[PDB]
Amino acid sequence: RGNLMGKRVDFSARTVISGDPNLELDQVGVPKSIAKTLTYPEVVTPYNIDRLTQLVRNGPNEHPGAKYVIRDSGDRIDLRYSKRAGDIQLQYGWKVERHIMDNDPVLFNRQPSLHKMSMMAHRVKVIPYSTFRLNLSVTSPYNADFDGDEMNLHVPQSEETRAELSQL
Amino acid sequence: KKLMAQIFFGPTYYQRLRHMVDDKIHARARGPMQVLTRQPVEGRSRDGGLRFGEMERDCMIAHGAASFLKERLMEASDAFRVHICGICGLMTVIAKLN
Amino acid sequence: GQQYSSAPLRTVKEVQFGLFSPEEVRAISVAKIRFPETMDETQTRAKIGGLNDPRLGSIDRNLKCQTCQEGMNECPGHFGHIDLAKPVFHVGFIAKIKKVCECVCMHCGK
Amino acid sequence: NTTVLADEFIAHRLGLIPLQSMDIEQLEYSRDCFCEDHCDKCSVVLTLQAFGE
Amino acid sequence: NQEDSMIMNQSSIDRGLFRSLFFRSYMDQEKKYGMSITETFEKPQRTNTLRMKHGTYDKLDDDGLIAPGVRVSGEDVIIGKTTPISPDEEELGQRTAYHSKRDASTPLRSTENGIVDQVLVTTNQDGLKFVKVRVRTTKIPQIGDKF
Amino acid sequence: NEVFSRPEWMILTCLPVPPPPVRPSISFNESQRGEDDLTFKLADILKANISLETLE
Amino acid sequence: KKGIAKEHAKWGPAAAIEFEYDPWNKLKHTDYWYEQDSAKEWPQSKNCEYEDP
Amino acid sequence: PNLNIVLTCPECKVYPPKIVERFSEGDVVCALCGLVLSDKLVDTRSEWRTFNPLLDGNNLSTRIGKGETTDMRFTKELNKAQGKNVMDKKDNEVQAAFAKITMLCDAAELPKIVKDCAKEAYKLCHDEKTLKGKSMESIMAASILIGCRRAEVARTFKEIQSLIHVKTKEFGKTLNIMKNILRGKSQNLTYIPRFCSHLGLPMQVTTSAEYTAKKCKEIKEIAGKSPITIAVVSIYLNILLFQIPITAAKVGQTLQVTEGTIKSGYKILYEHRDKLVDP
Amino acid sequence: MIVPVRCFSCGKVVGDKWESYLNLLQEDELDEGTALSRLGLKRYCCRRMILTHVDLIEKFLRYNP
Amino acid sequence: TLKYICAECSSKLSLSRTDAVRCKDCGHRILLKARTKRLVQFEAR
Ligand SMILES: [Mg+2]
Ligand SMILES: [Zn+2]
Ligand SMILES: [Zn+2]
Ligand SMILES: [Zn+2]
Ligand SMILES: [Zn+2]
Ligand SMILES: [Zn+2]
Ligand SMILES: [Zn+2]
Ligand SMILES: [Zn+2]
Repeated sequence: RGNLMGKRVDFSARTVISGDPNLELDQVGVPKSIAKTLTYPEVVTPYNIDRLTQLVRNGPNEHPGAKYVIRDSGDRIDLRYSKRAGDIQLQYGWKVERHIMDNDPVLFNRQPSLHKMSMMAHRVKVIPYSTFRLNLSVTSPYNADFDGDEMNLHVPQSEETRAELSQL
Repeated sequence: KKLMAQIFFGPTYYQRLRHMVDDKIHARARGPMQVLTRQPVEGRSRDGGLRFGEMERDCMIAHGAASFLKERLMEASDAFRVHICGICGLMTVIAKLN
Repeated sequence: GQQYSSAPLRTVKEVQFGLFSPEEVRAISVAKIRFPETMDETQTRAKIGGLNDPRLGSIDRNLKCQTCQEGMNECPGHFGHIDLAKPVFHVGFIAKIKKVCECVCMHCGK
Repeated sequence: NTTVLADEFIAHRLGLIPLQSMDIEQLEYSRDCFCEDHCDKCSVVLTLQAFGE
Repeated sequence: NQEDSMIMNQSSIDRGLFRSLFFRSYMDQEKKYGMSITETFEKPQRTNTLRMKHGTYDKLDDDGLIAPGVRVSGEDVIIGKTTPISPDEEELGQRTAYHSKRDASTPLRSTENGIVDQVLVTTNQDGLKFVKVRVRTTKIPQIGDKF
Repeated sequence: NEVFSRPEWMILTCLPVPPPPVRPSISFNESQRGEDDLTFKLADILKANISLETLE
Repeated sequence: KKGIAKEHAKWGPAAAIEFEYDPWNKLKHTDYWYEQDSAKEWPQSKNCEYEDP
Repeated sequence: PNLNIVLTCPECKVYPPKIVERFSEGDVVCALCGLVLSDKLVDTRSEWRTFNPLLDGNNLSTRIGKGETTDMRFTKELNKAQGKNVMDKKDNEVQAAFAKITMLCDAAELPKIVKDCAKEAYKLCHDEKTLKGKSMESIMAASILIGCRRAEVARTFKEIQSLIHVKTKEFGKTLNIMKNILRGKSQNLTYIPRFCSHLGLPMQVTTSAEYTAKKCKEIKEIAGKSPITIAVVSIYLNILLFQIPITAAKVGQTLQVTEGTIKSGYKILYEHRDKLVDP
Repeated sequence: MIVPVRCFSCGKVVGDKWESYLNLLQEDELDEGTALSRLGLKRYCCRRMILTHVDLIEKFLRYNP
Repeated sequence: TLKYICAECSSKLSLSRTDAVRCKDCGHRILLKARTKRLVQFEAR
């Protein structure tokens, strides 16, 4: 029960959820600290070589940045202590792990979760403070109320599971 | 502009509880593992991850997403590589692959 | 993040459940484990031939686990054994064996 | 500070104290002045010394 | 305001409304196993101390403690304590080069921050020199706070 | 089934010993070392086995 | 240091600002709630002296 | 045979591992090129949460007691089986000796540090050849006195002698050869507050007898004649300097000191009264 | 505690009205509403401050430092 | 040496190392550490 059917997993965040009518139905407001803590490994492609290069040149401190690089050899270089080296140029076939920006679907859940509606994907909108902001048209399938209720947020780490998670 | 409906307005005694957001918000992305099961630890002070229990897996089966379940139960948690033998399916295969 | 292996990668299909034969236990094990002590007499390393010797697996990362080499994040483990001079019964089978004792003769074994 | 009150509490109470602000038009901001920290162009220095007799 | 939500005036918060103080006490104690090994409160040097945490040790004094009033943040060591080790006991990594001792300090919480309020040192029942620390932190009412 | 199960195999004669990857011991402060319960049970099996062999 | 009230409430020189308009309700901006009659429950404001019903 | 894993950076290879360990991320990284050296870091604090080599060694054992649902016949058969295997090891003397020493130390109201030092001393001696007997009483008394001398505590020979009848002489010989054992395995001031506690004297008389004890240790003449009499005559002078009355008979029958000895020391002490004044 | 500075709404300075307030209470023996009417407070937002204040600094000063 | 303060009588001890933990003139073993002599900057916000 505690090691096969279920388990404690990484790439998740738990905090108090609150309402925000200015947001959309499917979105969710994620705090900046959670967006900088969690990450997502993206594959370097000629379509986003300049953008990922900018994320590398920004640093892990800034939100539009990265955290770790993975060369094609299967080796991870941390951006921290990498500025002491000087320059890091990306090539085709690498995997740079960026922070959670906008338009990133992540699974949203609230225990005990007895519905299949209690776990639903959402589009990340980066907002300050520390509470998960969401629209009030989604609190009825979650059976939640804005009185100290915490929720869980899981992040997919692959493009295949992200697309399959967005289409289902 | 004046509001159309009058508002019930007056002082009221309130109290502040122990529950605060600064002692609740936490996120984990690749942290320390336990010594027994080599799984993410339990507790916010130990930099622990959230629990993907049985009901969550049952919901993932209800949605029909098997790739996200496999990734969540392998790469997102713990993934081990072992060698088994053809005649007997036990893990007695000594592997000296240097 | 583990080391690459040249063995063919396949999925796990059929799983067979069976009892462990003593001969197969002796064929899988590598050590006999005779000393009830944990570590060595010098209060360091391992007892070498005891409850937790380098012939089994190891932790603490720094140790190499003699018979797999590699590290603890790679070591599946290794099995020892205990050769008894008097046969004992298994708990989960005490009933079943008893039923067998009520299904077969106690002399000619028929 | 030997008071029974907290330090940042006293700093808060001092922060709530009003001051005179007439000729504040010709006092430049802290970010606008090119000096380091402060100078007689941005801020006014005050002090407090109290002792029970 | 929907679903038991409340809107609070910001100008009232800035003037000190529902602002509270939190006092966290970190108690540490040195012990002796078989008299041969004696834990000692001291400032660990980055040259001969093994297993030292990545936190900063500039806020510690000569006795291995932080004087009250020093602003501390997370991942900061409040009480420095070292344990004697044996050369032929582990010899892990660089233990055969540091020779001296092993770090075993008690730092502040990772997410916490504030100003050390009071620090006191006293011998307990069996005469072991223990030290208690108390750090204060004003928690301004935030959006995520409950009422 | 002959290839998998035998009534002779139901009676325990030799006992497998699992590696510490199953029962990870701890050495805390180099002077407070804790061993798992299965380790103590193996010690009991060894003391009882050697004792029985000595008495026999 | 100099600052406006947008940075902190301590830079607030003004206090309670009494804003009012249209004493005798003729612009039809508020529909008064009444249990029996609105003229017997709702009292008259001071500025009503400067106009007329 | 080797078995020593040493982490090095194949890209840097310019110096032995001068690395940093990131515990929050669970990695170890070279502090130069920033390249990680290992992922998935294990913890020592987390495995310790569920839970003595210095004394018990590497020996393991488990108790057998009665169960929730069991019979009293099986509990006796298992304990009698261990009673026949108790001769396989000669460690029954350590548990019984530590039990009786535990009873004596708990009877003397000594701290746990002196108990652990005495147990460690008895473990260092144990069963050697130079001991050659002493009927288990003298090694226990001498071990308690050794554990008292190691923990900076002060206990007179007449106190342990009042606890255990060790006949003094054989106690002195066993303590001497035991001290030789301790030297082969490589201060009267503390008595003043204890006797001041026996008499219930203020702190000024205690520190006054401290300065008087040190000064009398510096003046020479008589030197000591055992430090106990120097302590009792020092407290006697420091109490005859004030007005709290105890006389010589009460302090002689409470501290077990001869009146003629405290007067014999009070004579020359009164002769050296000049340089003993603190204020 | 020890007389809240300003007010928690309007923003008017009230800290200089405590000493007079008590002075009007212990000398003139007037009521609370009359004293608050003499201090110049015309809104209940201020009135709740002086009326509901629990001065605990007096019980804090009785401890030796 | 470092400056210490007594629990009850609040006297300046300033005892060095290897002097145990005990006040001089009185037997209160509670010894204060005293506040740092350097300035601490705060913000009124
Ligand atoms: Mg709720
Ligand atoms: Zn095989
Ligand atoms: Zn292995
Ligand atoms: Zn300036
Ligand atoms: Zn060889
Ligand atoms: Zn490197
Ligand atoms: Zn007001
Ligand atoms: Zn004092």
